[PDB]
Amino acid sequence: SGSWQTYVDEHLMCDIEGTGQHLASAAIFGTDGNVWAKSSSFPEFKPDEINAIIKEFSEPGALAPTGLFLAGAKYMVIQGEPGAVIRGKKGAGGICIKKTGQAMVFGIYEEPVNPGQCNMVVERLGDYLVDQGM
Amino acid sequence: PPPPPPPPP
Repeated sequence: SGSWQTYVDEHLMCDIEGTGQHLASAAIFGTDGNVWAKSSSFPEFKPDEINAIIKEFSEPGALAPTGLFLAGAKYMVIQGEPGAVIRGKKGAGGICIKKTGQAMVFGIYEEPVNPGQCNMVVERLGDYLVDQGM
Repeated sequence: PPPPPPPPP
């Protein structure tokens, strides 16, 4: 009801701006890579996939040549913001990951959702957490 | 994890 799981279910996985569309899945992780909550649909990620993401936030652009993997699926890395946002694309779907002071906020989308909407959902939550000192 | 802060609007 006020839990991390509620944050994911009600603030990441909500109907996007009344359009009738949703993210396919979402999660909130610590910057250390432990999951705080995820959606029932969030992919079966592996520990080294999460470490590579943590590395990409420390060494911007490391993944650009070879890709971002999550549950064995490859996303092509597109323009993000060093140490703060990682974006990726896979077909007409994608992924967006926003790092805060303490957390990383993941969003995964599939057509017809646009990358801008995923970015907007994940960044709105990420920015709120930063305001609460997280 | 830290405790969730109050959820936003």
